[PDB]
Amino acid sequence: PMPVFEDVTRALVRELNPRGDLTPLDSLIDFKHFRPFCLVLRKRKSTLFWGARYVRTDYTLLDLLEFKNMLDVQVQGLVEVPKTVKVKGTAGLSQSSTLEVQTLSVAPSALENLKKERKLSADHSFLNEMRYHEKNLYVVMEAVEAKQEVTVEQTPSLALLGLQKAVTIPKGCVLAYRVRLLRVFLFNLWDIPYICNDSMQTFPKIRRVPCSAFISPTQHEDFKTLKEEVQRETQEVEKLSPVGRSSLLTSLSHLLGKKKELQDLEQKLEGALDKGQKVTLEALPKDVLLSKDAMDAILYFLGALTELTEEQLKILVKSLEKKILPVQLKLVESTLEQNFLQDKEGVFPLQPDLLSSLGEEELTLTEALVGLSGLEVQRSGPQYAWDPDTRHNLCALYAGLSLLHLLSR
Repeated sequence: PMPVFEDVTRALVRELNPRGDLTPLDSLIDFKHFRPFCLVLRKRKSTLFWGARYVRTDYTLLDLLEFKNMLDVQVQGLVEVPKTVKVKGTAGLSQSSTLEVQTLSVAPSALENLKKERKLSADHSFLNEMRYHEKNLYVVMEAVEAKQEVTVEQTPSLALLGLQKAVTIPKGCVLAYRVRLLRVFLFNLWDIPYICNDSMQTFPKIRRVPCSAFISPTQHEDFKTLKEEVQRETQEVEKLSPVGRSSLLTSLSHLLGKKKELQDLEQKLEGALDKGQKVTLEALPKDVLLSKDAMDAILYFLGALTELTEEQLKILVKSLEKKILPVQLKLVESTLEQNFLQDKEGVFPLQPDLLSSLGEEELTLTEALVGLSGLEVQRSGPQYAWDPDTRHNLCALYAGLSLLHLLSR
């Protein structure tokens, strides 16, 4: 996950496809696997409000059957980068606030023709595994790409606390992509429905017949939604014993100070739940037994916490110790709700009561914490500045706080 790249692509998606299903790419390390015809899987416990939504596979649609000539290219002109990001490479010694992008899309006729000419392989190992596990397969039908190579980069309290980037986007780099669900039927017939449904699945339910002599198998992106999502996962975690919550909080407490081990727990947990094996993880409380829904909620929140910087995580530990999580959570939630759909930057008065209970150190911790998620607070007013293009960072923080609050209540 690259901070500046994710900022650019999320802003880009907001501009190009407002209230649409266009997926912003959170990192460019593997952008080639989000080109048209590529197959991707839904990321477990993923969310619209931050992070990746799909993950790569080693295969394209074409790999499953028994490039350029099948793609349409349309230049799409300019998109603006976040106000904190500067673009170099296309304006001389100076800079620019815009990127030139173009879209590559599967040709309609190519898809119809493929459906006419080719069945899915019956011998493909990957396809058979996905089918057995009934995993949904998605095909990239459209990708937004950088027209030319550019470089982009980002532009008090941390000093007091005694605590505390640029990226080259290659020509043709995938910035955003649109998927559609693959559907598979009898005899390896298939299609890719234009209007994708949420009740839809890639594979039919295939069961072995009970009491048989035979073994053959046969046939919204608003604040309210975020609040409800976080609420569901916290509902999951809340079902532990107070002692259980305490134990988990201890483990997590250990991990927040070390981001790499946090990311390690996240990835190992993700692999465990996804592959479906047994979950024998050190970093989790060995005195509490974790139901799968619980581990999934934990995975969700780990996803939120890993969006935050290392300093933010340390600050979370300190804030836990100072017992100021309720206040921070209140500030974040109130600002998020009040400004969620605001498309432009703004300066606003802050409710004085929101900060009035905090001593010097507590206030400085809070200012740094929310400041690092793009929420600039000025204490003299008090005022705050809203930056829409860092909303995802604030969302993560919200989620992150929501868990920690619950565990320390």
